[PDB]
Amino acid sequence: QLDPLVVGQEHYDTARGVQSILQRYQELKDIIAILGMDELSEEDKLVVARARKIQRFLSQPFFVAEVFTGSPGKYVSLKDTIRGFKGIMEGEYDHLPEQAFYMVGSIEEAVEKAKKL
Amino acid sequence: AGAKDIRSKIASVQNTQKITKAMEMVAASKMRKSQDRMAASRPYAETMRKVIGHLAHGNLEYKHPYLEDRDVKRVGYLVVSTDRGLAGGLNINLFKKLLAEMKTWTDKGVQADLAMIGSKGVSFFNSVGGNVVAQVTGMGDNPSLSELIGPVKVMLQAYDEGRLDKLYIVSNKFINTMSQVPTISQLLPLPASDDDDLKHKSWDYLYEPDPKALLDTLLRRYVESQVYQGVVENLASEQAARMVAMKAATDNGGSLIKELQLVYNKARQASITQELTEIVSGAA
Amino acid sequence: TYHLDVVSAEQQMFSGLVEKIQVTGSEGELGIYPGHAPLLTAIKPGMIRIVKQHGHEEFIYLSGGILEVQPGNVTVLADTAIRGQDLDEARAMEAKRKAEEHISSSHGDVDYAQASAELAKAIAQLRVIELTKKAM
Repeated sequence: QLDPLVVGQEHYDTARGVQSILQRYQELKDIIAILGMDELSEEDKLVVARARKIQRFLSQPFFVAEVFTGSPGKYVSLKDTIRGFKGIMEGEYDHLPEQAFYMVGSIEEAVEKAKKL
Repeated sequence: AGAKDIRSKIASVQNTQKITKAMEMVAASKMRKSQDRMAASRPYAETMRKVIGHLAHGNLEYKHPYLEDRDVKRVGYLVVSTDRGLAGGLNINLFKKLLAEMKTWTDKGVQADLAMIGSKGVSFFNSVGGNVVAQVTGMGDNPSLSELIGPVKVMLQAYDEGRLDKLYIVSNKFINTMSQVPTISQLLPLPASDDDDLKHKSWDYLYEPDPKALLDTLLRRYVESQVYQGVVENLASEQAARMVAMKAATDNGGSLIKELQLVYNKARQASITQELTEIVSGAA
Repeated sequence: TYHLDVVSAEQQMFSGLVEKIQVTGSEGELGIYPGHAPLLTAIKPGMIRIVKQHGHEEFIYLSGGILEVQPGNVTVLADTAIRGQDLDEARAMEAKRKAEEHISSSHGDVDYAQASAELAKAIAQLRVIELTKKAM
């Protein structure tokens, strides 16, 4: 069902951008392992950081996992998730730390978690 | 996976580790040669700063623009950077410190200008959009003063012409063979001498031809040595940082060898058994 | 005799014990014997004559500089290249042009070039991560 004629152009483009930059991060992992992250071009450091922030924002707390951790479960609507990933990809949240995105609901919870570190 | 496909990558990573070891050795020798050339440069600046202190802060203290703190409305920086990568985080720490201070200066609404030594900063600041106005690149292992004459001349002319004020040099201070720190230091207006030449009371030079036109040349030549000194210290810091970075890269390669060999062993065991089981089970 | 230093911004050029020297200061020729009064001057590009004690004579070419003499000591802060109002302005003009354009040169480190290209080709396309199960 991940076709523009089924899910709309905005959803399709967001999903494909996420895939594209996670794949670009996969391609950089092997050189980061050898030489360290300081050899990367200035724009490659940015795709690395945004890829790690996407990887964190993909996490979510569950109502059934509410007994393995203590976090309350979150329900995220499709509109909010594409609204958040489209925001991350184009750099409007570049200033937050990675941990602001770990185990949150919509992006407006990540901006709040950033305040409490 | 595939046993042959994994053995090929084990060989590739071993070759990489060997290359990085050779680079560590080369850098560890160039570091010694560079840090001796660094010591060959002290006497000029020292024995010239004593003279400048005598003519400037001694008796009959003369008056010169480079000695006094006119009000600041725009600032200038001389930026030294490496021409070669693989130096670790050396250049980016320095450029980030420069951007922090240059942003603090533009909070007060002052304008700022840049002069670049080395190709890396030239590449960086055009991407950030900095106002570079003069540059020299391609120095490599052989930094001449007769090439630093140019941009230092540009900054000195822009200073005495009234445009710039309070110009700086930013560079990496070589402190230990594994410790180098980015520093921003003030060259003009001339920093204040710790020592006092009141003891020089008892003598005065027979200035031929005349003291003011001579102090001008002394001050111009002095900023040049201090810049040149900054360039050579930055070069020795680059060599030390590349040494450390290639050391780390050789150890990372040496661990990837362990992981890839574990994977290769599992792959070759599985291949032996998957073949021999097919043979034995095929024989009715 | 007195101690004499000939020092450039890059490296030292002479550090012997001398009995007298002769130079062409900007205002004329000039001869320094021991005990000369403290003096400061510019010197023009040309030769300078040293006589080391025991009378050994030698000639050093200087591209200019500043001569400063003290009680019992003397130094020549020699220039490393010819200096002048026009030459330095030509060098500054080229340094400005190279920045108003975006023209950059190539460093001479052929060894770094060799090693860097070898390491770039060796590290390329080896899909180690996702071959070994290393998360990071």
